[PDB]
Parts: sequence; C-alpha cells; structure tokens
Amino acid sequence: DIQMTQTTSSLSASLGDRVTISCRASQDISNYLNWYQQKPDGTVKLLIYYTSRLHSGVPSRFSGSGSGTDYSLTISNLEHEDIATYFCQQGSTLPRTFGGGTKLEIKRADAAPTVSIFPPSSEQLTSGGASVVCFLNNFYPKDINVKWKIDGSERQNGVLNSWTDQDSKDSTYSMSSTLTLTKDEYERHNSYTCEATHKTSTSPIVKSFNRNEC
Amino acid sequence: QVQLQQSGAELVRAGSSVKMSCKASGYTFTSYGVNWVKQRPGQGLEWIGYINPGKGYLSYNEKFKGKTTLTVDRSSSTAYMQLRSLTSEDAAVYFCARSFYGGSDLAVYYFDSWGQGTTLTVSSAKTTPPSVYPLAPGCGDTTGSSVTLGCLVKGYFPESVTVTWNSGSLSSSVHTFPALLQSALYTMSSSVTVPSSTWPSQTVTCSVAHPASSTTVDKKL
Repeated sequence: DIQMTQTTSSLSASLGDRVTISCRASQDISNYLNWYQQKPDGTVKLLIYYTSRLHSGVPSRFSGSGSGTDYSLTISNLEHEDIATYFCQQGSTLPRTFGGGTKLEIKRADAAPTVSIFPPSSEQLTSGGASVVCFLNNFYPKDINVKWKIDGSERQNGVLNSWTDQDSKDSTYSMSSTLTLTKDEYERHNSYTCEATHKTSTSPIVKSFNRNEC
Repeated sequence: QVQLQQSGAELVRAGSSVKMSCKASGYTFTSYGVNWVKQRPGQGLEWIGYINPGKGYLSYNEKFKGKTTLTVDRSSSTAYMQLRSLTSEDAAVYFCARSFYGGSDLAVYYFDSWGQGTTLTVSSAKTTPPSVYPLAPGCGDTTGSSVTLGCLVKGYFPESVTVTWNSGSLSSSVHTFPALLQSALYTMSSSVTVPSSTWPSQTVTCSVAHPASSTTVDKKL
C-alpha cells in the first residue's frame, strides 16, 4: 500500500502569493497523481489529474509538477477562494490512496489575544462540581500556548481545549480552555490563573482571579 | 451535467447497520464507475471501494471488505453502501465520487465528480438536555473598556444546540466554539463582547436551544 505524504499539515500564505503544496509517495507512481480541493465545510472538486493536467474550469493559477515519487501543486497568485485543504491521491496501485491534506490559511497582521477568566458559577456549584474557564479570543498567529497555574504551580490533567478554524471575517483564532474541577478541589486554592503565551508578546499574558475576593 | 445527491445524515446505535444512497444525474449511470470514500475529522480521505454499473463488478479496500457492501439500482440511478457492525470508529463523513470513463485496474479512474457527503454518527447515548451555566466576570478583574461574557452549555446529547445572545442582536463580537464530546456528553461554550458601561446596565441574556430534548433556556448575566 502506497503511503502518500503531504509533509505540511498547515501552510500559511497571504493573498497574491505563489504557494506550493507538496506530496510524496512511498513508491514510484509513474505520474498517476491527482489533486483534490475540499472547501471549508464543503465539497471536494478535482483540480488536476495525471500530475499536471487541469480539470475543466479550474483557473490557470493552478499547476501540477512531478515525476516518480515527488509531486507539487502550485498556486500562482493566491486568491481568496483558494483557502481550502488540498489532497493528493495516487492512481497506479490499488487501493487508491490519499495524502493527509494541507490547508491554506491566510496571513494577516500580528493580532494579540483577548483573554478573560471566569469563576465557577453558583448554579454549577449547587449541581456538585466547578469548572473555571478562560477564553483567549481573536489572536493571530495560530501559535498560542496556555497553562493553568493554581497557587504558583501549574496544573494540567483536568484542562480541555477548543480552537476554532481561522475566522472567515477577520482571519483570527479564538479558543476556550476549561479546567473542570469538583466543588471540594475548587474549595482549596484561592488563586486560579489562566496563562497565555504568544508571538505578539515577550510577557506571558496573565489573567487571574481570587476565590476569596469573591 | 453530472450531479450526485447523497442521503441525509444518520445518527445510529453501535452494532447496528446503515444503507446510504447516491442518486446520480446528468450522465448515463452505467457508463461510469462509483467509489465510496470516507473522511474521519482530522485524518485524510480514504477509499472504501468501487463499483461499475454497466456490467463488470467491483473492487474494495481490503480493510473495509466485510463491514462494507456496495450495491446498485440501475433503474433509479442510485448507488448504495451498507455498513455493518457500526463502531464509533465508523463515525465520519462519507462521499461517493465518480471515476471518469474507460476503466480502472491502473488509472482512467480519478474522481471527477463528488457528492456532498453523508454523516454517520455512531453513538449509544440517549437524549440528554443541556445544563446552561453563565460565565460572569471575576472578582478583582480591574474594570475594562469592554466586557467579555459567556455561557457554558454542558452535558448535552445530540450535538445541535443553539446559543443566542440578546435573542438575535449581538451577531458580531460573538464566538461559538466547537463542541467537544467528553463522556457521551457534548460540551460547548460561547462568548460575547460588549463595551464597558453597556453592561451591567442594558442586560445581557444568552438563550440556549436544544430541540431534541425540547429545551429553551435563558440565562441572564
């Protein structure tokens, strides 16, 4: 079984750029290679087949290159409609196999995260346990690091994250990290800290609250 | 013309079975082959099998032979796929694609047409109503120029909940995060940013709606 490799999961690019997505098969597939586009939440379409032949209606901004195990997809002039995920498939051996995908996101100006930390609410506490929540909203780049400090020292193995894909309006990411505790684990420790680390800052962005200050 | 219309999404109990459809149109059905391809969320596509409708038979990815049955209704121009012994690892979107004319063994295949895909969700979990909590500002959080707020929606099954701030109004400054199913439970949350001195005056409420469990919750912050 031919192991198709897209050596990039995520590829960042700004409009008007030339972009090249690369595919690699575990073995010489004699240029029997196709590229499919899947749009953000949606359908797949064939761009290119037989390494470099364009499927009808695909604009000439796209182009295939390749021989033997190494193939490339090229997007001259990155347009807006090209933010999608591209996959390569082979067509020599059976099964027909595919690469894991590579998704184009858009480059925009550095954007700093607006984080916020919320205590457990009285209703939840009545219902037995308590979850602290931190929202890190509207940041670019996608590279953020987060940890919860509880009384100086950090705690993970309770924490549970949720990223959104790049926003379609303003090209930013947001995220919610939720610690989730029991009312007595919560009844110990006064400080609860959510701490963010990003490109746009050489300071750790700290957001804390004190349980008996409430 | 070429168009493929797949069946609607199915939620199903583990161990069961499911038959999907792919109404083909705009082309002579028997003349082209059809493939079923699945996608688990965060892995690539993978080919399940192929079937030519104008005589000749079929091929299968050998890891799917057994679970899978590829059949046809030449008449209605529909392709079907039947999965057996549904496991949670069978939860994925499923596409039927059409291969261009002339063959398959080596190429002449290449999927020139795709259907929108059908979503298989395998669960052995009964409808649970959401538990809407309101994420309010912390003590000591030293008075911003704007205020971020939220509602934590937890424990619900199935995954279609709708959060709405000020019953449709603050459509901007709203973030609706991915639900992340923990133990049978889906949990999601949502945030709203309003300028300071617009809150705790003017009153902000999040309305959560889970139609399966016939819920309607409104929590004001």
